[PDB]
Amino acid sequence: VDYLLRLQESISDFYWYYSGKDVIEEQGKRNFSKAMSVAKQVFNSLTE
Amino acid sequence: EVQFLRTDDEVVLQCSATVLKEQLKLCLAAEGFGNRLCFLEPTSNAQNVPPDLAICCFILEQSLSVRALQEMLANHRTLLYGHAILLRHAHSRMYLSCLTTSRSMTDKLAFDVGLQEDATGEACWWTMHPASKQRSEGEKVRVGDDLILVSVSSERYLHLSTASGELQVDASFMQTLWNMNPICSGCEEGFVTGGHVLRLFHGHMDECLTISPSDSDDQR
Amino acid sequence: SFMQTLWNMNPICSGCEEGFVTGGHVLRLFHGHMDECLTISPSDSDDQR
Amino acid sequence: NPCGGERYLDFLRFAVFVNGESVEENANVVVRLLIRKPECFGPALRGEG
Amino acid sequence: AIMSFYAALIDLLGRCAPETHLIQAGKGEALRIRAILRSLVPLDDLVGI
Amino acid sequence: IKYGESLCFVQHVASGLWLTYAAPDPKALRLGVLKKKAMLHQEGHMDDA
Repeated sequence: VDYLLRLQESISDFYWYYSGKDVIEEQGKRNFSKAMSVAKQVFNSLTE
Repeated sequence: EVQFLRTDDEVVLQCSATVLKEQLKLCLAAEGFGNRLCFLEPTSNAQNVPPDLAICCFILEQSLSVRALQEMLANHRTLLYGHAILLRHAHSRMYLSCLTTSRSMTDKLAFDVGLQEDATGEACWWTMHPASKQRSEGEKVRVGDDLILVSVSSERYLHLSTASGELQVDASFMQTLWNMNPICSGCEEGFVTGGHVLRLFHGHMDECLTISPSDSDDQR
Repeated sequence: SFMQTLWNMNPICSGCEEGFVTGGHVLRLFHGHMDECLTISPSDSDDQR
Repeated sequence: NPCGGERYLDFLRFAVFVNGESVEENANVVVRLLIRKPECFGPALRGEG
Repeated sequence: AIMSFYAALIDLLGRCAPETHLIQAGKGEALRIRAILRSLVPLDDLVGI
Repeated sequence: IKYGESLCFVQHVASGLWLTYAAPDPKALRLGVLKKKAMLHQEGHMDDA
């Protein structure tokens, strides 16, 4: 749960970084995708 | 459950100093109109001399994360350590800010702490940080917790300075532990709460308790 | 010896619920969860331990 | 220890400035660390004394 | 040694100072860093040295 | 009371004082000392558990 909280805070920071921008570029999309894959795995672990 | 601080609540910023081998509690205060500079109102002798608490009350107007604040500047939440808060003076409706002036003689790297009319810029934003390892960044700020306040614009701590003869409050690079004691959180509609200004009417007879008019023979 | 004496077998402990502290136990007193324990000074210190 | 302080300040200068321009990413971090440890400024730039 | 330490410190802070193009673009972080450096080092002291 | 989980404040029965840590004396952190003398105080601190 603590790791999930750290990850959520990092993802919120990323969203705030990109909120003003109109389109998220390729590298930002790639980093979002990596973080989301990790978060998916963490959610699956908690569910299990 | 352990009480948490939330935005729109009312708090007093409280510190403690050892004077003549005695712990003395003080609250951050400021008049606002006529004097923007903050000072310290003692509250340890409340049994014998009531403190002037009307001007020590602040409202937690907002609490964002650092990046959210950056975006906002570029363009009832629960407070968390590492967030930046905005504190509005209840009486004057000004905001606690780190001023760009300095009247201190002891510290050459300190700034004055006072009230600012508007909430524009980063001078009025302060970041909360845990005082001990018992709490960490991202944890909820809990009533009665000692926390450290850092200016967003100057990267300076909210500091209690005893270097001179008297106790004063400034923004320096030395840290001080403050308590955000809650005054009020939320009042049921139509009910009286302490610290309120009101009139005391004789029953419903359109007669109020008062003192004599200014320039009277009874000395008011 | 061949003379008799009366003894009492006073119980100290019978059975402890798992994970609970009981008297007469040796333990460490940690400051919250900060990896800091209550202790005395090291052997051969000036404060006489 | 001014002599050692000078060596450490010198390593930091190379990190902060590259090719005649300041590396903002390192410069901001260095400034924040230095202000968080005011003793790094020497006894002269102390606030009180 | 003392003079060299303070010279190195002032050099490091000057090199940490932001660039003019960032200042012209009015970046909040650049302005804040420059304000912090200006607060650390007075102008009269620089002129005196 | 449970091991690890329960957080307990220590109180001197006769006097009612609370087991806490003395205000960290200066120059000791400067040397590098990271041990805090424990004291019995009338109020203590919130992290005394």
